[PDB]
Amino acid sequence: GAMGSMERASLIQKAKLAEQAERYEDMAAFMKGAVEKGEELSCEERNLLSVAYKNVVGGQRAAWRVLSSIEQKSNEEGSEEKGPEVREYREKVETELQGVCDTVLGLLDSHLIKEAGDAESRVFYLKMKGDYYRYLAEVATGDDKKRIIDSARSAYQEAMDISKKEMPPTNPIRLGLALNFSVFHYEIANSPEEAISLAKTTFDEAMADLHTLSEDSYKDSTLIMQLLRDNLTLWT
Amino acid sequence: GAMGSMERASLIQKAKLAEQAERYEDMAAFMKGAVEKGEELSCEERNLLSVAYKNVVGGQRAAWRVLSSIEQKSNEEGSEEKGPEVREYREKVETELQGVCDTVLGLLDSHLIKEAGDAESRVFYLKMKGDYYRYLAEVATGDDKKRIIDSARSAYQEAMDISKKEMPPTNPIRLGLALNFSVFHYEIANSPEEAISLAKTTFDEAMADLHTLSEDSYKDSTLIMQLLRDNLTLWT
Amino acid sequence: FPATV
Amino acid sequence: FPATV
Ligand SMILES: *CC(=O)NCC1CCN(C(=O)C2(Nc3ccc(Cl)cc3)CCCCC2)CC1
Ligand SMILES: *CC(=O)NCC1CCN(C(=O)C2(Nc3ccc(Cl)cc3)CCCCC2)CC1
Ligand SMILES: [Mg+2]
Ligand SMILES: [Mg+2]
Ligand SMILES: [Mg+2]
Ligand SMILES: [Mg+2]
Ligand SMILES: [Mg+2]
Ligand SMILES: [Mg+2]
Repeated sequence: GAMGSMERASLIQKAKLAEQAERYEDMAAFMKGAVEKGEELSCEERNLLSVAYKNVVGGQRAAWRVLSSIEQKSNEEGSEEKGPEVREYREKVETELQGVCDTVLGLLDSHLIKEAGDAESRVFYLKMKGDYYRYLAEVATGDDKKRIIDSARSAYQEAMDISKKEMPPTNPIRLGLALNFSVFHYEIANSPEEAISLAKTTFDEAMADLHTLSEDSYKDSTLIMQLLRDNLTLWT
Repeated sequence: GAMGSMERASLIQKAKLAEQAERYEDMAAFMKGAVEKGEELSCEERNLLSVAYKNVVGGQRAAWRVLSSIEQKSNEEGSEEKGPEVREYREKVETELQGVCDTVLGLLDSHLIKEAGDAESRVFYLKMKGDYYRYLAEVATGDDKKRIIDSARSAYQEAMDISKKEMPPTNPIRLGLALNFSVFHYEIANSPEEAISLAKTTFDEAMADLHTLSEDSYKDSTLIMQLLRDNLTLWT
Repeated sequence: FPATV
Repeated sequence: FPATV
């Protein structure tokens, strides 16, 4: 651990500075260092961890898609053979992406999930586990693709089961989990009807619970509800 | 050289792919590898090199400014002492920026500038040398700040002398050099009158040469002329 | 591409 | 911040 000599509090402070400077690779390294101190994370710290790696892997995914599109075109009929370079560079980006996903999954497995006993923390980490297996599934083409997909499904499902038992239907973690599991169904599991059913049921159950909320909680919940509606509009 | 085993042509191809994927750190590493093959660069290759490092250092500069602003505020009257972390992280970003600048200056010194005999290539590289000394000057606070500033000035001045002798006033390299040397005067050399004079004279001399140009050359030249006008509007 | 958080 | 190329 290159962060092993830095104070936990200093790592958290620098992660926040890195976020302000849009230095997300640095942000992720600082938060990895903080996790490796071994203490459980607060809600704010969990958010810093997730924001950091979301931005890093999000950029990798965008680049992988650009390169995969070029590679696909290169293998159409009538395309000029241009050598191994497009595949090689897509593979380079892919391997870096897989490395980031493995790093995040490693932090969750050693030992964030097993020490997370409150519903809000456990669901949050299990959602992340589903998310990073989902990103691995996006680039998987070989013997383990089915097992990677099932690993995503299993983590999301455990998170869903806890969230339905322990959190209200407007809870933003519960909503965000459902949003992403619905995308998993649509884009990864080839299950668009399940994706639509999940998004619609989540939206309607949340609508019926908004009356219990403060103005600030209402703002949080309806923002994610609009994302559910946005996806439903895309899919129907 | 980690790129030492890759073909020159493959490095150039991958730099172009990296640009399309907005992977500018990769782009810069590929083009550094290409330069280190030892052959002179074509115009297109010079552009790839400059675009790559411009984007890398541009992001570093933006982050350094965010962090330096936070640090300055931290040292105002009535600011709560928050420890060494802001300074430390600004220093980290600063050192990385200085490293990128030293890398680019190293490529120019070993051996791009000395092998560049045509006006268009020599002016382009000398402009880059002025630019990367200028970025070093932006963060310099110590014994060598004056020498760093003079290194920028000297490179820009040599480029200016060649450009005025050998290129027409609408040449985009000549225009871009003048734009950046004018900014050097305003922001680094504390010479706003020189900055304004240079931008205005460059603009007016280019205006009087537009009649000689094709439609495509006119588009290229007037785009940079508008940047000169934009700066003049900022400064007057 | 659909929305995720 | 002024324009450069
Ligand atoms: C510690 C904790 O409980 N964090 C959950 C927060 C809920 C509010 N919130 C959001 O609504 C946005 N991001 C996320 C991220 C993950 C999840 Cl599971 C839900 C929501 C919604 C998108 C825009 C950014 C905030 C932040 C996290
Ligand atoms: C090989 C060569 O001669 N390159 C110079 C090109 C001139 C046209 N051009 C531009 O106008 C823009 N970029 C630059 C970059 C460097 C210099 Cl010295 C001038 C202009 C102008 C800003 C927007 C991007 C193209 C590219 C390079
Ligand atoms: Mg300690
Ligand atoms: Mg692979
Ligand atoms: Mg159901
Ligand atoms: Mg060769
Ligand atoms: Mg320093
Ligand atoms: Mg003069």
